[PDB]
Amino acid sequence: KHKILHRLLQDSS
Amino acid sequence: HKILHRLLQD
Amino acid sequence: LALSLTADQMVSALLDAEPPILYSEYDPTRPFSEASMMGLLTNLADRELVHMINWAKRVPGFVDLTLHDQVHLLECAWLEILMIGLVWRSMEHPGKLLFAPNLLLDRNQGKCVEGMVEIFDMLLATSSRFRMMNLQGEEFVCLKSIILLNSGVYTFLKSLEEKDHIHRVLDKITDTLIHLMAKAGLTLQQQHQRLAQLLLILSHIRHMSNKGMEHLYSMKCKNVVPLSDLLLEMLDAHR
Amino acid sequence: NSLALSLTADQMVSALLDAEPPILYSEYDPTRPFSEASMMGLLTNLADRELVHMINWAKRVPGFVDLTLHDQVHLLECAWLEILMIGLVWRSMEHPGKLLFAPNLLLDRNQGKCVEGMVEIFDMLLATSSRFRMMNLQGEEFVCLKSIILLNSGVYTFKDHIHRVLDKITDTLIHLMAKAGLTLQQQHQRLAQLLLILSHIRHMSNKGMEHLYSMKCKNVVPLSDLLLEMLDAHR
Ligand SMILES: OCC[C@H]1CCCC(=C(c2ccc(O)cc2)c2ccc(O)cc2)C1
Ligand SMILES: OCC[C@H]1CCCC(=C(c2ccc(O)cc2)c2ccc(O)cc2)C1
Repeated sequence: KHKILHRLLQDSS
Repeated sequence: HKILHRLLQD
Repeated sequence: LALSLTADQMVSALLDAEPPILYSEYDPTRPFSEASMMGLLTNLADRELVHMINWAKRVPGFVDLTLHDQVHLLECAWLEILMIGLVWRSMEHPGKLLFAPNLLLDRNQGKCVEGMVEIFDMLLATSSRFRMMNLQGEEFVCLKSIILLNSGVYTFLKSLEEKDHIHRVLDKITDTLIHLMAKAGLTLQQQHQRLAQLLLILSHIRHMSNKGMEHLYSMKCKNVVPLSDLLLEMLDAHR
Repeated sequence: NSLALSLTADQMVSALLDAEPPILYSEYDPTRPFSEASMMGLLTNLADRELVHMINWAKRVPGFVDLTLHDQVHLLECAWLEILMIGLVWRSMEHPGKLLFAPNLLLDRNQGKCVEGMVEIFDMLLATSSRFRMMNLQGEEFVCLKSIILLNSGVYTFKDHIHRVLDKITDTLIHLMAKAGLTLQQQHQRLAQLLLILSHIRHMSNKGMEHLYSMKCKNVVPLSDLLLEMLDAHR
């Protein structure tokens, strides 16, 4: 499923 | 004087 | 008196105060329903509460508190205490919760009650953690006493040497835990690590009690099970 | 094998300090007093922005990176409000009677009454802050506690790696206390005292989560999609 948390964790800086 | 209070006293 | 106790005396006092293991009124011939299972757990919990109240009075330092402070701590901690007791009894029964010796339930039976299986799963996982840790009876009674003294200590509403007294007893129980571990041959490092491991479980027990209390409240509302007079008052204390 | 286990205590402290998220501000509108809608609006907007930085922080907690995405997600979903709350409590330590949500958003309990059913939670938060203050909680101890929440709160609702990292953080907390000059007895007592406070923080998060859901249902504030998702994790 799509989660914003997925994107945030993957693009964490 | 609720139940717990009374039992704690008893 | 509580602060003049040696570690060994603290342990012997707590062990002696242990409540007995109660039986449920489970009739194995009676097919389960949501109502009867909730009925069984409520009936059991209600009888356990009377034993818990008299247990608490034997926890060193507890009777030094005002009656109103005693009432508050038990109101805050009662389900946490039932649950850690439950998790402890279930240690040697993987995949099952031993509510009573004649009432051993698995997660499948938990699904008899809407929304309860999620809580069963958390309890089972805690039991698994205890088993993996090889929790000792002496550590368990310390932990249960910590819950009683800690869980309500920041929701009281002058004195405050009453709270300071509670914190000193709490410290003595920490001293006792470390003593047990040192005696078991753990290094200093291992002692602090285990102490931390044990106290961190109390966060999960708080979590389960919180979720449990909400579930219980929804049961009272839905008129699924009639709660006892004591349980009603203990539940209303969280609202 | 995880790089985190090789870290010394001093290295653990350094890494955690360097990972600290920034202190965010609220809106600069000085209109007072707050309505229930205005207040929940400001808290929600702030929490939403804080959450983004929290993820960056979490990724820099030694050991977190070694976890699968799934496990990282589970821990953050479980612990996010605990983590916001321990941060709040820490920021408020030197402001007795007040909650420093932001440097330009310092609130007392009477302003908690602006929102139905929030003053009870405010009171718990204040009590915790007061506890940290009286214990003279150190920044180094704080970041250890906060990392412990991240790793511990969700760990029973999934393993060995996480527990080894948790053990390393315990070691670090003890090292800090020994370095501060505490006796061995004082060290284990303080460790216990701090870890017991995490149980209260869990309680507050659970109370808060029900309050939020209640606010979602009442449609008092539009919650952000991210917040909706974090909230929805608690079912
Ligand atoms: O319905 C709430 C969730 C449920 C989940 C399992 C543990 C638990 C129990 C429970 C827990 C431990 C125990 O020895 C005896 C009883 C319960 C307590 C009071 C009641 O009126 C009903 C049940 C709460
Ligand atoms: O409404 C729930 C009660 C409230 C009590 C104070 C702490 C808390 C916060 C909160 C806590 C810490 C923080 O830095 C920023 C925000 C909150 C979080 C998300 C929201 O959408 C709204 C608020 C929850």
